[PDB]
Amino acid sequence: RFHLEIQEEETKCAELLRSQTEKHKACSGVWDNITCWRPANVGETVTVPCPKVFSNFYSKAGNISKNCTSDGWSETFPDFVDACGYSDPEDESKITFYILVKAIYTLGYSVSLMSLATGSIILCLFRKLHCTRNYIHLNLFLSFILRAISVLVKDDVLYSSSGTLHCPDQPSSWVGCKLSLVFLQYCIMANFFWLLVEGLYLHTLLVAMLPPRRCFLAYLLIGWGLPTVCIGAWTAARLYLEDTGCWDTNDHSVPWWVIRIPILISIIVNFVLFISIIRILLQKLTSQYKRLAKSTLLLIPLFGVHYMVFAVFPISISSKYQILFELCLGSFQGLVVAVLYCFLNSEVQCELKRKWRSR
Amino acid sequence: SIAQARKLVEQLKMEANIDRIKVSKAAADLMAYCEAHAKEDPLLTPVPASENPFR
Amino acid sequence: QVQLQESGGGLVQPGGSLRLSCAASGFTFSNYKMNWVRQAPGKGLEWVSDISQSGASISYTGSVKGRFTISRDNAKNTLYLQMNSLKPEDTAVYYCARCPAPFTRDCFDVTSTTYAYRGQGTQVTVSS
Amino acid sequence: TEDQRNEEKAQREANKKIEKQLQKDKQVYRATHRLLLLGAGESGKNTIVKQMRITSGIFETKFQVDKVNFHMFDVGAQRDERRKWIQCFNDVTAIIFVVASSSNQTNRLQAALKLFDSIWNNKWLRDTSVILFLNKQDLLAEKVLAGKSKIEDYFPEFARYTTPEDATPEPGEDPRVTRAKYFIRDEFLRISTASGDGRHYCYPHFTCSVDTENIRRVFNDCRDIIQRMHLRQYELL
Amino acid sequence: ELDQLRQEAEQLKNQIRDARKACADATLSQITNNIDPVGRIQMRTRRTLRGHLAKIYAMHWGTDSRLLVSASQDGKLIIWDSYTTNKVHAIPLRSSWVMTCAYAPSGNYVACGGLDNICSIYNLKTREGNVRVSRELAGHTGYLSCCRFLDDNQIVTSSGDTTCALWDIETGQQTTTFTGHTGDVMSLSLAPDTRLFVSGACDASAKLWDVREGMCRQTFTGHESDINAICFFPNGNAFATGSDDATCRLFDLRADQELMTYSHDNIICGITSVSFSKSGRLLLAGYDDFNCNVWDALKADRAGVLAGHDNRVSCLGVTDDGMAVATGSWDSFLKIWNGS
Amino acid sequence: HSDGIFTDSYSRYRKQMAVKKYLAAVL
Repeated sequence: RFHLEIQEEETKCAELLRSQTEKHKACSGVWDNITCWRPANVGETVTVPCPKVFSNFYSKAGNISKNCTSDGWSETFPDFVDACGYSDPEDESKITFYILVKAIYTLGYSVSLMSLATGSIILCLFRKLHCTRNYIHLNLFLSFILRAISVLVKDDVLYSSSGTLHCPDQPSSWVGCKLSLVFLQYCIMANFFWLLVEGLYLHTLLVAMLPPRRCFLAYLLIGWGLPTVCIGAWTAARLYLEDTGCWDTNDHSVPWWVIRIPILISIIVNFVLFISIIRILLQKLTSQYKRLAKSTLLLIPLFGVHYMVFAVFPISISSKYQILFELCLGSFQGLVVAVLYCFLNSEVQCELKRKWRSR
Repeated sequence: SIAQARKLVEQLKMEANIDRIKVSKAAADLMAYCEAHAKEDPLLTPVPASENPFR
Repeated sequence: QVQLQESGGGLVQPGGSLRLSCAASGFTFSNYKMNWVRQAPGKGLEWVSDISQSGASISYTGSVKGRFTISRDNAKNTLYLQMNSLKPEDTAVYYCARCPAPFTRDCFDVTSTTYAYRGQGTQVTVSS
Repeated sequence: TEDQRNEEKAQREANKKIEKQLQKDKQVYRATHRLLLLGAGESGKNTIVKQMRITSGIFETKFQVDKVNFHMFDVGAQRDERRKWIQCFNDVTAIIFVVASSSNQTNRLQAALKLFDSIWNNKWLRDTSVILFLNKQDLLAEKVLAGKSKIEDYFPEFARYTTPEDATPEPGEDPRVTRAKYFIRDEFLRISTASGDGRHYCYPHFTCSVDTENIRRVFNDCRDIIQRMHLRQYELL
Repeated sequence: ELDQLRQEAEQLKNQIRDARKACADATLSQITNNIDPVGRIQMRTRRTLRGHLAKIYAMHWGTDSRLLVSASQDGKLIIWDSYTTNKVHAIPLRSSWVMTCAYAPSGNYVACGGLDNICSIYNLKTREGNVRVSRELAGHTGYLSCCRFLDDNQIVTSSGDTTCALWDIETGQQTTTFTGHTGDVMSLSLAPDTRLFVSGACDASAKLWDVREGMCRQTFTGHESDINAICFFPNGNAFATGSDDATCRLFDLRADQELMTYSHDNIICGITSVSFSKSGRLLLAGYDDFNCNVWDALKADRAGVLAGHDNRVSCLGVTDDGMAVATGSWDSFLKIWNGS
Repeated sequence: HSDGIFTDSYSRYRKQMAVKKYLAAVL
């Protein structure tokens, strides 16, 4: 795919100069200027930009034109760099930035996986902890694990520099990379929906005096089934609409809003639930500000209100700082959720101490 | 008042007239029972797995 | 058997001086809090003043504070209640009440007719 | 051994029937709130329970408020000793404590204050909240007018007490009765805060034993107790 | 009048205490040098019986070491099966608060008793399938604390109004009433020959009774605080009490002295339930320091910790065969132990 | 989500590097 985008354009005009060679055109459609021209008489020339196989911005939408002579296309009046060249001088710093961010977030997700591998099993293995709250926490930890695995496996099918980069024409590798991308999107959605139900549980235990017994199945529904539907509302809205290559690029608007809205709604509703719970705690504590600040700091990572900022705010701020905020700082959420809900939780340490004393 | 004191006095009256036995003589049976039931108590001896219903 | 003994008393003029001494045996004296419960004639059992294991917290009934004081001394295995600056409205039988629960500051039964860990007390009469 | 498989299956049928019978009472037991009603006999305790209505050891009292069920276990014909049958009252949602402010043969506030002191510091009651009902508050209006009453002598600390500014008394009464009223609540709150455990809290209230707001106050304080208990295991409190 | 009677009572008390001091010759520890320690008894949970909503405050074993009944304060009475952890009956109660149960020696009747001051009797004959309350036994003014069956037709109940009855399930009337305590009777255990039964009261005093005449025979005052639990030695000639003063003590019905007491420095909390084993060598003792315990009747030294609970342990009954050891905490969970 | 944005940017830059190398080899 990296250098395999030139073969299909060669094949699609390979049938040229076979049946049309009977007419002795002045300028035959030779393979010149890495544009497959067509035979034509004197005076026939069409100005064309960079090939649509690239179709990049290039900071200029130039055109390429030639002249027809007896021998053929004698010369090309404009140059490719002059007409639609890349004209990008900041690549030497962009490479450093991209590799730095990639390394930072891959190590962050790796250490998050290492922490939550223990975080989930500690909740699962102990019978005394089996309540609805710990089940929701176990589901949230599993969702972090799924997101981390999906993101760490996306890079292998997309950024594997260890290969020979021959890229065979077989589409099975394309189907594999599409599967990995769909897995990543599903894991991201299921991660942003297992923070919503955290707010739902905390705001249901504090208002409703009768928590229904059948709400655990509903919570599992929103946690897992709804992101599955959202993926279905994306792949089926992208498979035959934007039938592009390996769908890491999100150029079109339709396959991007349909996947951002189920994120923004969750973020907004979780934020409003967070402020409601802060109001409830404040009215509890009104009859000290140190413990209020402590509770707010302890509760910010669980609700995932980090995504509140730099999302409602315009993305026109260099479109780069939010990458640092989320993939570098926010990506450490798994580190700051297992530590203060499975590592420094009093009700779990109270039995880790007796486990450590018993053996 | 007077009835309660009379009841207490009569209750304490018979408590002074009881059999007197040395502590060693009475205690000699406590470990005698244990040594008589030493090899039969499942919690003392290692219970066989075959005859243990909690296997 | 848990036992309590009390002494002191005798006729004293109002505004006089007196002292009440409490002797205990059959148990360790440090563990239990000790307080004084006086019953006036024809009245229910009233509570006066308590001292904890060491003596860190001392409290009084309002009608008694300002004139009486308490003391605890584990080494002598006794309890003290100084009873000076009398009033003609507190002539009563005194019971050096013990609380049953050891190693804790919370215990219920102190002022009841059916309680067991209380002494016969001593009569304190104040008159002109 | 083919004669045991049928009996084993029958025993499994009995066991599964019994677990079915128990999983339905799961929700029944977890739905109701157990409230232990307690206090001195000479108070308006019987009046309070009779309002809640509108030989055995424990007198049951079931009532619904906002479609939540309350079991109020008024203690019936029992002895004065409370050391033992209170130990089993540690799963109750709250301990309603009805105390009369009758500052007269013998003082009632000192004995009740001591009883609350014993309740507060108990080892098994360190997690059960207490709801204080200061009854007979209107009687203080007619009791402070005697001049040399029983409110200033048996509690000399009231002689130099300044009413809190943040406390707004019930309008229509002189500040003197408000002082004498808030004094008792201060006396109780001194201990209710001096413990410092932080796992259970008191709730002071004033009531005249004849009004509908007693049940509403009980329900509101029970809801508050439940809310704080839920916040507890989240380390938010 | 009162002074003369008080002086007579105190003189009799002096004589009794002097006589008790006369009976003392040597401590039980000295003559038990040859008694080897039983060693660290590593006991592990073989089965665990989920199914109780709220705390289990009492439980009883059947007379075949197979069925055990477990009272709970949720308003249930479950008849387990220790072999397969199956529930064969789940009979509910009309009073939420249950403070004691009993399984009839014939295995046909069950009892219960709590703050309702009524000792319901449940009939497991089941000629119609559904169990019935065969008889409700009323007449107590305090609160029932422990009821045990003498036989199929005699049930003795302990109440908190300083009174032990002895009922008759055929007619439902007290044959005889035992008075003489001062505080709250809260634990009694029948003799192996079912002739006499001890009765500890919250005034720190035990009093051997009798079921034929109805008069106290011996009395004991060794504890410094309210008594909590009591049983008999398998021989029936000794019994160990445990009280809230963080001590355990042992008695004899003829020596009338504290034969050998058990304590340690690190215990500062009382004891909730007590039981022996059939060799008279393992005093199992459920403490309120969130774990059960075991002591030796002849060593007074540590031999094992049954730490598996999350609250107090209010019930601890070794089985008749000696094979297993049930236990039940306020954590609403019940366990079975068997040393292996 | 931000991860899609970073992946889009990195993919576009990788394609840019590839096309630059291809024209460098050609031109």
